[PDB]
Amino acid sequence: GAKRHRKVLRDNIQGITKPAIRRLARRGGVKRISGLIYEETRGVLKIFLENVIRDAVTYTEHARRKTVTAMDVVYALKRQGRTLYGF
Amino acid sequence: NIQGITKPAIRRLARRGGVKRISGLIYEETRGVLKIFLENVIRDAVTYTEHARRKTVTAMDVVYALKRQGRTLYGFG
Amino acid sequence: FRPGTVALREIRKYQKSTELLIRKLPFQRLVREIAQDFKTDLRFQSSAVAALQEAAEAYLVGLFEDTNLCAIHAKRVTIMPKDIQLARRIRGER
Amino acid sequence: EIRKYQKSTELLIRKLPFQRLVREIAQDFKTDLRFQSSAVAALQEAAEAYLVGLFEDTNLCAIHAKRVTIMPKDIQLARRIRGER
Amino acid sequence: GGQLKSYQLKGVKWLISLWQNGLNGILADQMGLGKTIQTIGFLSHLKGNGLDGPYLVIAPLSTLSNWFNEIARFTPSINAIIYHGDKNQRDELRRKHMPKTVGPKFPIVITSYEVAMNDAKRILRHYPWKYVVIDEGHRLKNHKCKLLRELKHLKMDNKLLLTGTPLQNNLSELWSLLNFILPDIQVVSKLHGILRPFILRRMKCDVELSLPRKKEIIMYATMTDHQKKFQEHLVNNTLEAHLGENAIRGQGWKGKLNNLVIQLRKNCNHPDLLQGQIDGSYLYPPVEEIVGQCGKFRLLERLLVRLFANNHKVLIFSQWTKLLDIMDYYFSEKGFEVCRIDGSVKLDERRRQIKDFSDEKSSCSIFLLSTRAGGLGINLTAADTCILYDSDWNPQMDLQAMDRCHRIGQTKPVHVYRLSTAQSIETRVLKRAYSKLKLEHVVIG
Amino acid sequence: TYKIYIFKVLKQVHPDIGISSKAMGIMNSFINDIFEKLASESSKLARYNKKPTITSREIQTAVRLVLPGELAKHAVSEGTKAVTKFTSS
Amino acid sequence: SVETYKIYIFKVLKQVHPDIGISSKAMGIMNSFINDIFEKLASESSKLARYNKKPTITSREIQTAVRLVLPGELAKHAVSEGTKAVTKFTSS
Amino acid sequence: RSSKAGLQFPVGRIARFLKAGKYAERVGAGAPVYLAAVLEYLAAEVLELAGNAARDNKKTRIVPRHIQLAVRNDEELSKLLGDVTIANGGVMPNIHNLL
Amino acid sequence: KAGLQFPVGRIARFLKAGKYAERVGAGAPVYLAAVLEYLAAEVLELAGNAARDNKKTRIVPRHIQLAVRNDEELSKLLGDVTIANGGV
DNA sequence: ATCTGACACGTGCCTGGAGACTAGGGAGTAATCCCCTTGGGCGGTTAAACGCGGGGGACAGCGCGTACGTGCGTTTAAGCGGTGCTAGAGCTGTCTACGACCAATTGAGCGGCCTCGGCACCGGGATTCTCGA
DNA sequence: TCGAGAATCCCGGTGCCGAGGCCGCTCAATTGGTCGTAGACAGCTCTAGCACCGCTTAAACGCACGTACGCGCTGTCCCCCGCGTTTAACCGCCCAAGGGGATTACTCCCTAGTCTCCAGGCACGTGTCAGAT
Repeated sequence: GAKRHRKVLRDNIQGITKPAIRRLARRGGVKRISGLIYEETRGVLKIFLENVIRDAVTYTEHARRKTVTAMDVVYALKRQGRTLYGF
Repeated sequence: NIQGITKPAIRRLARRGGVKRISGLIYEETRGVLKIFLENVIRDAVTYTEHARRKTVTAMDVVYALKRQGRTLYGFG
Repeated sequence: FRPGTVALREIRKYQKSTELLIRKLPFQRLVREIAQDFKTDLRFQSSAVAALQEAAEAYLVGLFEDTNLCAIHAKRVTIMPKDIQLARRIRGER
Repeated sequence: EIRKYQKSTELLIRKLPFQRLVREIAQDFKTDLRFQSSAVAALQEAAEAYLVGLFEDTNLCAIHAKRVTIMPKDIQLARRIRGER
Repeated sequence: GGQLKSYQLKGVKWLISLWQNGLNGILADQMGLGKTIQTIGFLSHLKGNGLDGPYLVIAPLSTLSNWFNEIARFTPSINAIIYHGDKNQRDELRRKHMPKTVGPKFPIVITSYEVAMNDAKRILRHYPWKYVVIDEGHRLKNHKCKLLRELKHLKMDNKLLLTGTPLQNNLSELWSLLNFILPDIQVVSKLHGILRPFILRRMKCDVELSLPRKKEIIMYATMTDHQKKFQEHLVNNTLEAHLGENAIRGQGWKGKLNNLVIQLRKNCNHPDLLQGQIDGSYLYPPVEEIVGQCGKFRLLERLLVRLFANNHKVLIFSQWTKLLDIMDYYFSEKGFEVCRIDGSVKLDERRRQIKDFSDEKSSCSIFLLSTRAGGLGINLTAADTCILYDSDWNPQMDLQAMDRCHRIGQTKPVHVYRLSTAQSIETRVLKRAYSKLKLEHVVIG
Repeated sequence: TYKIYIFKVLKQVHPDIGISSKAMGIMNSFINDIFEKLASESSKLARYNKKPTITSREIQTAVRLVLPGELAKHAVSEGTKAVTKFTSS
Repeated sequence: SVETYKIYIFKVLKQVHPDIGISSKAMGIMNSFINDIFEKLASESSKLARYNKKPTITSREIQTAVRLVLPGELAKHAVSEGTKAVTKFTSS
Repeated sequence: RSSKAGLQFPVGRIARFLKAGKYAERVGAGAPVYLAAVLEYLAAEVLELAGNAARDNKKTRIVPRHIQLAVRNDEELSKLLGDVTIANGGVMPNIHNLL
Repeated sequence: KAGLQFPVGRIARFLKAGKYAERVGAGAPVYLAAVLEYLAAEVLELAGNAARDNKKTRIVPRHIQLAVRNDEELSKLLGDVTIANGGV
């Protein structure tokens, strides 16, 4: 119940919660983590994802389709050096 | 013949990279990392050569190997 | 307990498990948002988002191990942003 | 001396030493082999380039630890992140 | 005689006759004086002759509380337990009763659809259940619902289904149920041969007096020129550009697929829904007169000014919650005091709001109220007029709403104003909901 | 090989400059390498996807999947213009 | 409808470790590992054909492709397993 | 043909794939045999290492966690899958002396 | 042939040879020519401009290297090139 | 000012271009049907947010000593030039012995259908690992 | 030190569900003549790679000497961690009428490869004229 204020929504990126970055770090062997780390991990996730999704959306359109299948993602990764077994 | 990569040369290369003050144990390490690189490229080259029934490492053999390892080399052929 | 002993507890359990972190719904929102830019009007199968998530987690774990190495090199135990900036510069990533 | 070699495009190792090493390390894979005088040149160019990059990343790795004197730990931290033997 | 009273007893007699034939039936008395009282009757009729045996009764939660309370009737002999919650149930799992022995001790098992579904394992072990009784049959109207799959794992030697609205959507819900009640199971008469033996729908003929007769009237509105422009741009795929000229906070959330029936309904509700979602415009339409660009909004306003001429309290319903929000914004700017209970609001919070709305003293006439809201027992008989600002594909839902104010305690005669717009999908939907009421009206025959 | 054309492209962009002999070599090598990358990519995109032909569409996807960044966004425009002129004429 | 080496990957397992199961979702990796190694070798050997300007992918080529993909001592023991087999196939 | 040689993998199926994969115009006769004999060797190695892994965890069946571990452990098979990310395979334990 | 400087015919022939696929369309030779031409033009421009800084009237291997190194796009396509007789 | 690269006109030879078939993959269409659409309901329950100490930790300053850079006079040995010698790269011509292809033949392995043992789960009991004083 | 207590670690017993099992059937892998063509290989020419000599001089080497940097040690104070409590966080299951899907199998057409002739570009040959070593 507001005036100009409508109904706001957070950034889909803020969805990656600080607790989840910490859990990914501890599996990497880290011990004490800083506070300026979280706003840094988010950017590097975003860049990776942007290069992969771009290739998948390309591989799709060429098939005249409009759905990104698993096989489109597996090829993008292989073009980038990372190979995923199991789909 | 690896002691012919003498102390002054390593130093010159290091000033191309940006280094300022070299230590005293850096030389042996350099001499090892050169050897590994040279040993990989040459193996691939000799393979390519033999595959062509020759006895002369030659044009486009080295280039092809260096490409194989992520190092395209324009020119030299 | 004394700070640091429950932390070494966590670096053991998670390295032994193979169960995925990151809630499934938030990642799927993020990918879609990132996608409305390259091509407007596009749908995603489920398996695709699954694969994408698996890959991302691996990437981040690797980055996190090399950023720990870099920190130790400077005689610390806290990993700071400069270590993320040094590691990526040596690996070539944009 | 930093400035001088940053403007030049000349070779920094001598010629024949590089030839001998490359002939020997081949010997282990194949005995009695020949080498066009252009091959040994390509091999030198490439090697010299490689070493300059390694050194440029080792310098970065030292500035990290607040030194200015490169040390063997640095070369190693560089050749590990970059994924090498 | 010698037991209970009228509008019942024969219902227990039907149940006992079913017991004799052992066939399983679907009592469907009009939603009036019966249900809980009649449900226990038959089992209570087991009394001495049969208080021993597995007895199960699945129902929502409010319904669970109610059944339990009612079981405190004449002859409090047989025991009962509300197997509710999780882990706390674990402690009562064995404490409440023995795994197999059922003397007079066995307390009636009263569970919910979640509990029943999530941990059927626990109850799977129990003996062939004498009578499993499912309060709201509509829950099983889909033949692929996971509850149905988990409900077959139970070893049931008898079944029973309580409902008041057997069919709502189409005939396939009758088909899925009939597999449940009877696995074995011009043309209108032929159907009535199969269904006469089991179905027992006693009308509100037995319990008359439904308060002053209600009036349901449809008052159309004329789609304005700003909505027509939006609709054509949406007839094809052009709405985005005509609105993408500013592209603030993304050019129309860079993307628009949707289904024509609901993107054009959203328009016919209020064009702001599209505009807000397309351009960032963090500020609501402040002209407070651009809210008046919607024809249906303007017909609501005038209706309401004429209904304040008398002040009798109104009721407003909608399908979504963005639209109720726009309405609230609009009225709050003028200054009206509003109360609102959608699904987003909490339970105890919404119960006090009613207790205040229902305050004989309080006079916040405008009460916003979603349609699918679970607040049936809201009972705000203080209000006298219901305005269905939208339609509903399943007509029964609307009917429930009608009940929410047309219930006991409404002395003042009630009107209903189903607003709509001509030359659009709103008129299409009205025809659909009308043919669904007709599908159930010939069945009432 | 491509000497004449690379000599021609230079005369058009920088009307008054020349080019040494070692430079021409580098340039020809570059052109040949781009060609090979582009063509290999196009072929692979055809073995899979089950097709015996390498049409224009595959030359475009290949250009998008290998030319990095805006550099591609232009090359695509440049190629579309030239195939349009050729087809219409 | 979907060709796979599952049948043969379970025969080799039995031969190597007699009493150990493999489980599904685990041969979904072993099949992929084989298909990928096939692809790499064949592609290398084609490039090695188109390069040497011959229209035939023969044994010599497959061997020089093995020597360049499979890394290290694997090569040696693969090369042997393979050559052994070609001589054997020859005297049939 | 698989029989004439001691191979267990299918020679014919590999030959067909090579001929139908547009890998070249004319495949020879020995190329299908050699390829089969190398593929078999590689698989045997990986499987043999993975099997040694399971018994340790006290299980008699292999799971992706085992193959990952085996690959990571051995040097050559690692230089080979230098970037591969096996699904649901976890990581190899590693806590430094900084403790 | 009709529109560009590069040899649409020869490019086509090279596609027929090398057996990249069974059939080659008609537009396929035309498009590639244009892309290669654009790419060469960009590089030749920056190098000459590089030479316009050094004021050298003749483009030499060093200039090409310098140009490739500076521009943010070419540095990415040309990731690790080591131009013969050049330097950092 | 000059020696080193340019830069320019010609022979011809080798390409492209043009004109046509029979072929034959691709653009067009219809179909079925099944995962995929925007907006809401209610009930779970486990993860995430917040606040508060307090113990770490990171950081800055200072001092000693040792290992690095610079300088100068020997001493290597690389570079150049010239001479001699032959291995082997490169190319040509013959003729066969590995290949493709077609057709007749049919058993190996493949989609869907069985079953039961090892593996996930533990609760109960039992054992070692912090920590604090 | 030594315990006090908390995380860690077994035994069974549980189901109980996926890892092995079997089985006709289809199509795909064999086996036999052709059917040429692609392969080896024998032989010749002449380029360029290797070996070796003598001389000049530039780069490498060794040793002395000074001082800047690296490393240990200390003290202050910021900010990260662990715990308990209160909110969100997700995840499940349901509406209902729509489409979006994408896959398969339907059908002919215009353009690929194919010839075939015939043009005139380009690779290579040659004379000029400068510009940066």
